[PDB]
Amino acid sequence: ANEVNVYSYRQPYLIEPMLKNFEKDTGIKVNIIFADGLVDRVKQEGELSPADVLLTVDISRVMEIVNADLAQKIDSKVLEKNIPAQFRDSNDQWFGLTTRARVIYTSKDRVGKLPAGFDYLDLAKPEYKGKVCVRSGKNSYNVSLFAAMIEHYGIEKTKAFLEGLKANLARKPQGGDRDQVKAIKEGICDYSIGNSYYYGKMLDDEKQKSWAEAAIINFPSGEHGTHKNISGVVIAKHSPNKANAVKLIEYLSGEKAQGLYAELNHEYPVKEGIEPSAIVKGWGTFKSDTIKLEDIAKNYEAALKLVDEVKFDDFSE
Repeated sequence: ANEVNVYSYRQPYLIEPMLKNFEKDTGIKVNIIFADGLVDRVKQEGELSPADVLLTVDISRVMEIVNADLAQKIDSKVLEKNIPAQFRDSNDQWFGLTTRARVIYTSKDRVGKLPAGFDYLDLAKPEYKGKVCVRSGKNSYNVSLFAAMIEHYGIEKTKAFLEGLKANLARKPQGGDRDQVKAIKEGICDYSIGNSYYYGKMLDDEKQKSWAEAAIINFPSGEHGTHKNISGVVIAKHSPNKANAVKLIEYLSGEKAQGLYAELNHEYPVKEGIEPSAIVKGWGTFKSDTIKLEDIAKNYEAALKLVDEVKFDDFSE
C-alpha cells in the first residue's frame, strides 16, 4: 500500500498530533498500535513482524531493542542535519526526537523552590520522611534515573539511596507522574519525581492546571545536574514499508514536527533553532547531566535489580 506501521510507547495525546500532520503533509497512511512490539513479540515473529517504526520514551528501551538486533541502520542526510550527533546512535540504529528532564516537583505552599545544589540524593535523607511521592520504582523513567546514579556512584550507594527514598514515601507507589503532582496539590506529599513536560501538559488542561499551580518545577543542581532522557525512534529490522518509515522519522525530526513537540508536548526539541514553548522557556535552563545516553542504558539491568532487592513498591512496613 502507501502506509507505515507504527508501534508507540506514547499515548495518543502525546503523539497523534505529529502523526496526523505527517499523514496530511505526505499522504502516507499511519497504522498505529499502542505498545503493551512489545519487544518479545517482535523478536519471536522475526521476519514476519509488520512493524516499521517503534516510538520510544526511554533510552533503555531503545538499547534493549537495538541490542537484541531488532533495528536496522538508517543513513539519512535529513536526520544528520536535523538531529545533533549526541542525540542519535553513532551507528545509525536509533534516533532521539526530544529530550525531557526528570525533575523534582515541590509543594508551592509547604516547600517552595529548592535551593541551588539540591540533588535527587537529598530525597533519601531522614528529614524528608513522610513527604515524598514517586510512581512505581520499576517504571522505566525511574529505573533509567537510578541507572545514571549507578554510573556516578556505584550500586552500594545507589541502593542506600533507594532504601532512604523508599523510607520517605508518603504512600505506596501508584499512578503516573501527573498523579504525584495531584497528590502534592491535595497535601499528601511535598516532593515528587516526574518528567518536566507533564508540568506544561497539566497547565494546558482545564482539569489538571490546579495540580500544576500547587507545585513548583525544580531542576536538580547537584554534582551531576538534572537527569535527561529521550523520546526516540527505531526502524525495525524487517520493516515492510521502510522507505515510508524513513520518511516518517525524517518528518518527526524536521522543523514543523519539532515545533509541535515543543508547543503541544512541552518537550525539548532535539533540532537546533526550534524554540521551546513559552511555558517551558519560563522555567529557565539548567545544568544537564553530561552522562552519555548509552551509559544510562548500560546500567538499567543493575538498577532494576536494586529496585527489586529493596522491594521499593512494598508499603507493608
